[PDB]
Amino acid sequence: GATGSVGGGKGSGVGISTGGWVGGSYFTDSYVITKNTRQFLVKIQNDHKYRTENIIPS
Amino acid sequence: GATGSVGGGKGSGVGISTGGWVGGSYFTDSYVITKNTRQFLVKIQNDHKYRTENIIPSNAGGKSQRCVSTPWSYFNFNQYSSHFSPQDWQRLTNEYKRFKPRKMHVKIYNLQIKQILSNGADTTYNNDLTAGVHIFCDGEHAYPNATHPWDEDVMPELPYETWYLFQYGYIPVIHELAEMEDANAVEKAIALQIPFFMLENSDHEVLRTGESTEFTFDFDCEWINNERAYIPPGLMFNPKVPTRRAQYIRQHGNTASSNTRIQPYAKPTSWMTGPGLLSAQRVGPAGSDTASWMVVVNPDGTAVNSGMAGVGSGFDPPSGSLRPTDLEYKIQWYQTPEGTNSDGNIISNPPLSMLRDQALYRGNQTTYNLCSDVWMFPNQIWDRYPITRENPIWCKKPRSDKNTIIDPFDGTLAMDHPPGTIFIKMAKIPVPSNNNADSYLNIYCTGQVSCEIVWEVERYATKNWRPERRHTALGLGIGGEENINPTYHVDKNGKYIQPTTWDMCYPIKTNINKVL
Amino acid sequence: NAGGKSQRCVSTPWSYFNFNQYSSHFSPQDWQRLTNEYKRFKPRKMHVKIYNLQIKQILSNGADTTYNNDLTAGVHIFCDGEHAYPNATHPWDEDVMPELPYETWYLFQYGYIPVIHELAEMEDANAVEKAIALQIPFFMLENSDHEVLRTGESTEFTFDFDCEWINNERAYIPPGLMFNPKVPTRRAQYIRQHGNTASSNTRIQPYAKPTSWMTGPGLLSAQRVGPAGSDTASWMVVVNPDGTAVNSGMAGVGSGFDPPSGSLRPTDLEYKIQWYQTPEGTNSDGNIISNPPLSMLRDQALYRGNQTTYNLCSDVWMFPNQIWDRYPITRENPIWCKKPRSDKNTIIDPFDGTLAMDHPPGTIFIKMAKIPVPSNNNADSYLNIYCTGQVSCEIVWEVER
Amino acid sequence: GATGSVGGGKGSGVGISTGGWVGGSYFTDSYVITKNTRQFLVKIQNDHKYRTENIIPSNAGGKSQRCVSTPWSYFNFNQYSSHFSPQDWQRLTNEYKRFKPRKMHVKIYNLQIKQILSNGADTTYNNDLTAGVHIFCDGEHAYPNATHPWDEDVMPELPYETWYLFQYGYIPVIHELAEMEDANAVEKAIALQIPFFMLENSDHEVLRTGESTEFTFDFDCEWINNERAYIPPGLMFNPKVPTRRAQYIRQHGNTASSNTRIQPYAKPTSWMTGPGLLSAQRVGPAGSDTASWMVVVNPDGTAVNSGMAGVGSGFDPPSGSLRPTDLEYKIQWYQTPEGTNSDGNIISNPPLSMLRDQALYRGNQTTYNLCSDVWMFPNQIWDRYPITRENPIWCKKPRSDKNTIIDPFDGTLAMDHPPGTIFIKMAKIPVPSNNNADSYLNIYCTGQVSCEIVWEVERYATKNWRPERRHTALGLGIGGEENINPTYHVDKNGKYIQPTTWDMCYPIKTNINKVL
Repeated sequence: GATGSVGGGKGSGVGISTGGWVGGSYFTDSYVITKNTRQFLVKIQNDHKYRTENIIPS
Repeated sequence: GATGSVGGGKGSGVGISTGGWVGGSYFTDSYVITKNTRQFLVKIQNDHKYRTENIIPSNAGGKSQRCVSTPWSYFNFNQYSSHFSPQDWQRLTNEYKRFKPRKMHVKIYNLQIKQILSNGADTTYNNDLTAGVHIFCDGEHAYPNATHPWDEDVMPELPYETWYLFQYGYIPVIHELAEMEDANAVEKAIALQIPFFMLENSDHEVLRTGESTEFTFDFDCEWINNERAYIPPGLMFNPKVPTRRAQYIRQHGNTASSNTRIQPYAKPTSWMTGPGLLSAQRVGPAGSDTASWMVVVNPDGTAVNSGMAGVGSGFDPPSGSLRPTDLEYKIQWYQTPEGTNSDGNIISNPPLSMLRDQALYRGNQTTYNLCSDVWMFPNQIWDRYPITRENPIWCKKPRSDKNTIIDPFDGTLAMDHPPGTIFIKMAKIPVPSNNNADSYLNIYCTGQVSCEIVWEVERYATKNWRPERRHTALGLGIGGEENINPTYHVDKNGKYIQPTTWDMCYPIKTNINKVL
Repeated sequence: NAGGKSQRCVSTPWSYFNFNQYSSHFSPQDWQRLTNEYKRFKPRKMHVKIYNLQIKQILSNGADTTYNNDLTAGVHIFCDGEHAYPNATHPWDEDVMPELPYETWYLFQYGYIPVIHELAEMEDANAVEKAIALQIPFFMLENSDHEVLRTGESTEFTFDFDCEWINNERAYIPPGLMFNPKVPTRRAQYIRQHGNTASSNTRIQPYAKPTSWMTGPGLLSAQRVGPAGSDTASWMVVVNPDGTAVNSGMAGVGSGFDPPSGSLRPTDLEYKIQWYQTPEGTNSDGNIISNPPLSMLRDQALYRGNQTTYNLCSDVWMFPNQIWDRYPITRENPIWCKKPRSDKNTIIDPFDGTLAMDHPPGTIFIKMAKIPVPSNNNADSYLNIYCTGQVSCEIVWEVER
Repeated sequence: GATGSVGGGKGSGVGISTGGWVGGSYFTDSYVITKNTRQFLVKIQNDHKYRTENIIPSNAGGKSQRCVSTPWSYFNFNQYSSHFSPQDWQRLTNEYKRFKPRKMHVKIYNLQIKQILSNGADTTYNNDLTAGVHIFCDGEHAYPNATHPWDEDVMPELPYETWYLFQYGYIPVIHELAEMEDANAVEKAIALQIPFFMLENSDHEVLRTGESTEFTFDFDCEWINNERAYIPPGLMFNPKVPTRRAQYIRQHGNTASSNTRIQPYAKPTSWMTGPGLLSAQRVGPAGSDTASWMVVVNPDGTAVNSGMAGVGSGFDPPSGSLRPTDLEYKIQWYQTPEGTNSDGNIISNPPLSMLRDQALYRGNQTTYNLCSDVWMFPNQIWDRYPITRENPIWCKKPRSDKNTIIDPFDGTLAMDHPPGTIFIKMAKIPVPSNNNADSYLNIYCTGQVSCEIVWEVERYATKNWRPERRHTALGLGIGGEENINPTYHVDKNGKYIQPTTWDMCYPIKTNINKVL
């Protein structure tokens, strides 16, 4: 941020973060920039397999 | 330290520390440096969500602020006891006639995020090495301010106490408007305009355990004056020198009209008493907001029937540089959060500076009567409130078009941009839930925070022949469990003994004389 | 059980290392070779390294106890080289660096005496005791900078001794015996007339030659007082600022001064330095009593002629032309002592044989990071952890054959 | 002064001043400078001749010193109140842990010799423009010393008081020898050896009214320590740490022999009580020389029947760093020359430093008994006598072959060469007399004397958390003719109010703590 300094090293590791939160918008005449960060969750889908099935209707 | 060598490598990692403990003060003629390190704890606030709720008041008739509560926590450095030991504060107020903060450096480092595992009654803790902590400084004051003077949970006075950050929150609305009685169009328009602030709307830094961050701030500040006046500005003249001025006395019933030369000891002054409001008196129960003078904003819609003790903020101390008539007009606080019922409270006293306890008296042509309200008037001269080590340092000065002289009556330095508040939050770590819900990993963060203030100081020189008042340990008291322990010491239970009087807190504008 | 004699201390969360003793730095082999082959030695430089650190969390599941590494936990390490704080160590203290290298060292808590407690007792209302109390200093080690180490970090310390020599040589004769018994002397003596012995003026005998060199100082007179539990020493060094009629049974008010004897021959076992070899030593089992080295500068006496016999005068104060030797030190003696800061002092020759210096090696203070855990109720609860590491001490000793 | 310009010419003359008034102090970190100017008066002493006479004693049995009195006068700068205001002394003892004198500069200037004309009851004064004044500094101490510590007529404490120099004189003999009872050969040999000193035996400078003189001196001094000990050296250890040491208790009648480990709170010390002599008691009437301990020199000839109270000098304070048992062992003085009968006297008190009031107790194997005489012994450690602003600064250390540690018990700095005394005398102006006689012109000299001391100082730094004792004006008293006037101030008659207690004089070794 303003006059901020991160003391994490340049080397990657388990205890080093790979980035930081970005957010907010910036308006000019010619362009607008939107910045958005989300925390996502990925879990196991479909029991690790491909299946071809008919969707049951109502 | 002296001839010390650390054998940790330059590369960052899980097993490398990101800094070391700093502590102590350093005194020079031009500046003083205070170094302070604390161990802090950050935990999950507000169940990871933003909420807007009314604060429930006490048994008193309901007076409620509506706040937005956030998942975020913040650091609050604003107080002198946090940056100065009682030793260092004594030396500051004895040896220097003025001081101000110059630059500030904050470092957050040696961070640990641990998962909280509940097996049962027993609780276990495991490092989450990949968990991040979100740290953000608002230097432009783009969000509402986190801190308010005289607030609790400020950086611990003693360096070995843990700091447990408070949840961040702000008041979006005037709640008497948010109540929305029946259908009122202006209250509807106030409500549709209520702002909402998420800290996620900006960029912040995410730190894992091997990372650290630093912050720097430059104060642009007016001086805090430590000198006292031994006479009023009305007394500076020579009583043996005659004056050219004449006075006229209107004829009373038993006293004839007369025109005479002013007495050499009676010489008139051009310098007015400072402003202050002595008139009003406190109202209502303790639970409700109660102050003699109530500052309100009513946009529309009300007949002001509300028992407006809660509608306004309340203004105290009202008195300024006037001598407080009652204890109600005095700044008083508690030394510890457990302070209650005039136990542990410290009441401010007159510094015995002649710019401080002031009055106007209005001649009714028989006697003199005290006129309570002294408004701002030309040629007024006064001194700022004498501040002890327990006072807050600064206040956020609100953005506005117009303002009068800025001299907060609690003694804080009011500025457009104070040091920006550092907001800290742990990463919000979801865990899968088969049922639809939001469940999160239960974690907490501990780290070290170091604050380094550079204070600009100036020594005094006097032509006074006689010795002057100084702060001494002999004005301190004894307390404890066995009642053998002096102030600012610890007892057999580890309890820190607290100053029981306002003098034990070593106020300014006591020791050092100035010639007007 | 003795009548209450109590010091008031400040106890700290900190621990310290104590290197002060010879058995810690010398094997019995190395000590033997030192004292056989060298006439003097002194410490020259000291190097300490703290490394291979492990912080482990202590987990109580139940009767069983498990240990897990905390990889991000730091340990706080601080050296006080300027002696800005009170000293951690005192000579002859226990829990010094283990004599044998394979024994674990378990650091003791640091603490200091802020007050004279007979003053801190504050009987009734006394103004001077009130003034003493308001002046009691308080020291936190957190008031300074210290280094924080995680498990992959290490630290090092260096110290240069400026020391006087420790002399290993003995005297085979007193300084009073150095002359030739067959050479006549020019000196004459006069004997006052006794009742049955006439006045006479005669030449001094060639074997009787007089000496210019005095017995060293020492205090033989006083005797120990009171029960074992109370502080008891023949000679009691006290400081009374004001306020007391000194009724206190001052055995506890003062520190007590022993050995008092200096280079005088101890009259009683009470005047001898004795210690125990192990912390389990009790009741004259495992105790070692110091003996005369059989050096002629060591067991000394004055006798005062009453013109019939000679009587031993117990107190020999400091006097010109006194000559003596320092207390003979074994491998179990402490090496140095902190010499207290003061305006004025006499000759510094501690009677226990330690080297007293303005700045000894600074004490290294060690503490684990204080790791809080959240508590829903308001309290202070901390993570239960401990640190193990390796500490290496390297002394360079200057010797002379 | 500030942007000031003197229009007096560079050439010296009757109408040109040889200097200007200097005053005030200047504080830095490394040094302090004191500047003092006084107006002095020199008049004719001893009728222009050297005389050797016995001093007449009081109603007490005759005890008499034989002195040589001289026509000369001298300046005496030795005291702190002369160079420091009460303000400056307070600041010195609060802000600095040690100080010593560094260099000294004296200037004698603006001299006026006036003839005293007696017409009758009226007395007139006329300038003698050609009259000289003789000024001499003895820097090598070739003559006997003029000054002795605690002497009166030292440079006035307040700068506006006139200084009236005292006649110089010295003791050539021990007078009990000079008495020469009957015929004694050794007393005859002592008498034939009595030295005689004229100041005229050396070179001195002669000044007329347009002349001035300057003197410089460099102190080589040990420090004066302002710090205090909060514990004895016997208490520095940890009461919870066990000790290896064992003790043996001899069997008493009802107490069996035992050999046990020393208690962790009982740990023995290697550090001895400082020396002092408590035994002796004062003797005889007040008029005679009376001290508990009497230092004499008897070369021969006497059976010492003389009531030797007068033969010796007397040694006090005898006590050193031992706690004084009686008031007889305490240093006490009077603030003014008019002080009498415990009115205006200040008695020294314990500084409450733990290196100061000390004792030995000797176990008799039942109780402890105080042994009065503590001689010099190895491993003794103590502090110097705490000095107030009224103490003399230095003492002349006598030339001798051998000496022990130099620690004068009054706190003065004893040195081989102190600042040399400046002797001043007017020219001896004869007038013709027809009858044979010696008649002289009656004249007196007034001038300005300025003394500038550079003091080397050092500030303190502490790790102590708590506030420390400081000297404050609130420890001062009120006095005067109307009893409304504080200490170190003047009353309506111009009388300067004096400290009535030893604390009001601000001793050292009180405020600043040191860790042993």
